[PDB]
Amino acid sequence: TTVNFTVTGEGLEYTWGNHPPKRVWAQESGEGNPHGWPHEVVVYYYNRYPLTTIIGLCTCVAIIMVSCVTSVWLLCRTRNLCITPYKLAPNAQVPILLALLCC
Amino acid sequence: YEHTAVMPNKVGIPYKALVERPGYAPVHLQIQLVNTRIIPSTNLEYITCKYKTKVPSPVVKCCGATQCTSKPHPDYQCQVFSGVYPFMYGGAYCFCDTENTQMSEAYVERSEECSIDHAKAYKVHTGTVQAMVNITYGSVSWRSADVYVNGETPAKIGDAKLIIGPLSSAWSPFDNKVVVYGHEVYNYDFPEYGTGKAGSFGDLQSRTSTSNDLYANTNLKLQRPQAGIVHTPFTQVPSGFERWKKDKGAPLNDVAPFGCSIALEPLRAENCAVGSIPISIDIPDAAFTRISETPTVSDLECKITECTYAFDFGGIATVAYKSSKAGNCPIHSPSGVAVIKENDVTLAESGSFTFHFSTANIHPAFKLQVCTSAVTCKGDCKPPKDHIVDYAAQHTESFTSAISATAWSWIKVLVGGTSAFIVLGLIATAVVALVLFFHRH
Amino acid sequence: YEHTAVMPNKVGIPYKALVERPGYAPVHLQIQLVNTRIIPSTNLEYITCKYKTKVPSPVVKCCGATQCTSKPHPDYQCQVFSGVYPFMYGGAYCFCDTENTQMSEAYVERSEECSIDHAKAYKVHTGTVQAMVNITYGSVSWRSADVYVNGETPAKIGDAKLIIGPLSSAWSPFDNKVVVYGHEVYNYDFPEYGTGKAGSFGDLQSRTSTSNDLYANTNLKLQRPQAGIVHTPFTQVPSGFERWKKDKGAPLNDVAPFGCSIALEPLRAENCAVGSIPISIDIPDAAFTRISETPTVSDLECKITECTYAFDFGGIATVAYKSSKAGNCPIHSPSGVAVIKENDVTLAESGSFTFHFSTANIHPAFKLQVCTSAVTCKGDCKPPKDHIVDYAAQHTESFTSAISATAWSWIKVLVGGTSAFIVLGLIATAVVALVLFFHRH
Ligand SMILES: *[C@@H]1O[C@H](CO)[C@@H](O)[C@H](O)[C@H]1NC(C)=O
Ligand SMILES: *[C@@H]1O[C@H](CO)[C@@H](O)[C@H](O)[C@H]1NC(C)=O
Ligand SMILES: *[C@@H]1O[C@H](CO)[C@@H](O)[C@H](O)[C@H]1NC(C)=O
Repeated sequence: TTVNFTVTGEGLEYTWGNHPPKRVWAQESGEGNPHGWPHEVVVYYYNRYPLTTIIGLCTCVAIIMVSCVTSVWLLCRTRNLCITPYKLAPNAQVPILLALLCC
Repeated sequence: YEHTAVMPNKVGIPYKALVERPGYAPVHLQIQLVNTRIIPSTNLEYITCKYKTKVPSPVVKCCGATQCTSKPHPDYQCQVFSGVYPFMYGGAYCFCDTENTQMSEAYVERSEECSIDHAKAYKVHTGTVQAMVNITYGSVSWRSADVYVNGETPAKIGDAKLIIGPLSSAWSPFDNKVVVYGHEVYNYDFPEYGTGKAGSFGDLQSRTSTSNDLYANTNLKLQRPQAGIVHTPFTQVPSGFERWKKDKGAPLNDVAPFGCSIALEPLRAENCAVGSIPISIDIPDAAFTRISETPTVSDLECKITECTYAFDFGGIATVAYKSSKAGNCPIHSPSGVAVIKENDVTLAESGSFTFHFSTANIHPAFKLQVCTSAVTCKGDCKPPKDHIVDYAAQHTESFTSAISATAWSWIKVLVGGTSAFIVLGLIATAVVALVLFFHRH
Repeated sequence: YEHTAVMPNKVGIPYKALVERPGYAPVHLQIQLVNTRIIPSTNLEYITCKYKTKVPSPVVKCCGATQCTSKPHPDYQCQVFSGVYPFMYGGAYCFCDTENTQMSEAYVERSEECSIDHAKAYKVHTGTVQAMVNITYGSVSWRSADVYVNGETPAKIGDAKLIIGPLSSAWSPFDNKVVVYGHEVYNYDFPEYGTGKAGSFGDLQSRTSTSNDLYANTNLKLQRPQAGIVHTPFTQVPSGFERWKKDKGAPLNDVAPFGCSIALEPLRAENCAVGSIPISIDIPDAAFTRISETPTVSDLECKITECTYAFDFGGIATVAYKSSKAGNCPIHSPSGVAVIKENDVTLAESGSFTFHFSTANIHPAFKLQVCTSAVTCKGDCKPPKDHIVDYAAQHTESFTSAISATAWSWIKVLVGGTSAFIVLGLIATAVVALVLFFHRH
């Protein structure tokens, strides 16, 4: 039979009937390239830290979405306040700087 | 000079430090644990083994009757079987056909094998912790002594007095009650003396292997002798000790966490890598040399020529230096990023020397304390090629050990970009508020 | 028949109960503890005793010099005193006037008294609890045996199987460290082996009284011999054991709570009146007689003729009765209001009998069971005349035991009147509130 055991950096001890116990440890030799493109970087950390990488990426996406939504809302709200004083004044000058930064 | 520190509770991994005495050159200190033994206090509760059924000769009363009596024998059984008409080689033993009586007796006693093949039931309480420590300092060769890890009892190891603090963790693999059989220890909650059940572990219990008061709980029932046969038949539940041997399962020796090794003389758990161990060692005054009497190193330049964050000493570095007096110089790395293989180097007036180190970091950065001086070494380490190794890691991994420069770059960009985008929104909101204010005023 | 109950952890006070087996007349059961022993598990840490200073003959080197060498002796001291010119009975020992040296040597040993006059330092861990139980039931005389107070190990006492539950309180008078000297036990956090200070309890520490490795920590210092005298003077800190024996203080034997009595063989605390003890006794089926085979008692009338709530059996009562099949009948009071002195009485076809009881209640009201029947006894009890007695109380005092009928009457008047005042005020408020409502409508 073929038996596969998971070995971590802590080590694994196995004893085969009447043989002395043997101890082995796993090195951090996972696949990937942490110095390459995002594809290779994520692959390396996923193989080395499966759960932490998944949690990390999900947390980053949540922070990005919350930050982008908040900033887009803040800018949309700001733009309305900037242009509303002129939208209600059909003959207003509408300064060129405001026309470029707000309109 | 007393040097105090905290070393990890690891066997075979040496603790290295530089003993820095004001006004004297640093003395390299290396403390290594050879073994660590947790020796609990044990009280033998009783001894269990396979029972023997002793059956004295039956009493055959011809043309009459007899009566059984009570005796102190363990699990003693006595029954009077009337109407027996036994026959032997010489013919009918009794004259009467149905008026004869046979009395059978039987009792349980320890078997001969119980002298050797028996299980000891022990109650385990917190005991003591001892260790074998190998120490070398300065030019003194390796010396070792057996010490008590109490944090108070000092030990003299090569003119140095060592005090080892108690283990940071009170963890022990032994449960409150254990059963020792042969070389194996079982965390088995054995029944108390006098409550063992027939066909179970405690069916037979004895306070000692020589005790005269034996407890035996087997459903020993005397059967009626067969027609015309003089014998003492009986039924009894198979021994619960032999049944236990088949179902005893995995011993503590094979399931104890932290790689503990179990020994029986005395009962103890060895090399349990749990927590850390405080240490306090007094280095003799004669071991220190005045600073003015040792070499002075300057213009240290450290170049990492090759690095792999393998469990072995996969890193190689070259340090260029200039030194006066061209003497010997201790080498050390106080940062946990890398563990240095060499303890000291021989220095010339000028040149370079190489040292080996083991590091878990993909981009190691550590301070190398060249005697009385220091040099910062930085480099890039490649991943190890061997998937499985038969030796423990010589280094310590940290939370950020695996974070590469590219990983930090992306983290900084994501954190900085989102933060900058938030600030842009807040600033624009505040600026427009001022624009509206000026509209009214 | 198994009878289960809970008895207080009291020594010398018998527990009485009626074993009521359906279909059989009650069997009186009385269980009394003769002694209770808490026997902890102890590990000898080291033995301390008065030290002896051994001083070998000094080496007097005339016209020359000698050198001291280290030796494996406890607190070994060696010093060479140059410039000596000793004199003996036969004149000047050395020829040279100052080119002579005397080498003084001294070391610490266990004194001869240490075999008998020494203190044993022990580590104390939870051990076992045992008791001597005295039991009588029905017509069976008092029988006793040693039992284990663990709730598991059964004991055979006079054909009855007794299981004594564990003490409800795990309290023990011994701390984790105790010192045993002579017959006295001291709760003393003695220093760890190898840590005893000079002139203190642990100045001299030995793992056992016959060991060949002795720890000695005394300021043993060799002084220069007086001019012209061959002798080995020395100064040393006076024995910390002799000091300790002066300042031992009060032993545990004199400060243990709950009246514990400390014994040493084995170390134990006896008769500690802590908590209660669950019990279970299986009474033989032969001890029970069918209801129809025992006397029937009726028309019971109990009159208290005298009563004082003294610690002794201060109460006396007379019970009139009518019966049939004159014979013995057990007497018992199931409630804690009164403890009956007599266990059984002889009943005729008619008459009366008397019994004595102990009660703490000023107005005792308790049920008396006369085998298959029961009667209620009521009366008044006078205060006891003796201020101090040399025996423990047989009864138990309850919260309401001291409240007299007069005190209850005042409490009833207080609460009834106080409540009526508020009740009347609230009713008057409600009545006026309704009238005001009807005024508007
Ligand atoms: C073990 O892994 C090998 C491939 O590495 C596979 O062929 C085999 O079936 C596995 N066996 C078990 C028990 O997982
Ligand atoms: C101490 O270390 C040295 C070298 O590492 C070794 O030769 C010696 O046997 C060690 N001592 C013990 C007790 O193992
Ligand atoms: C048990 O109690 C009876 C009566 O109190 C007494 O005669 C007997 O000696 C007691 N048993 C022991 C062991 O003291």
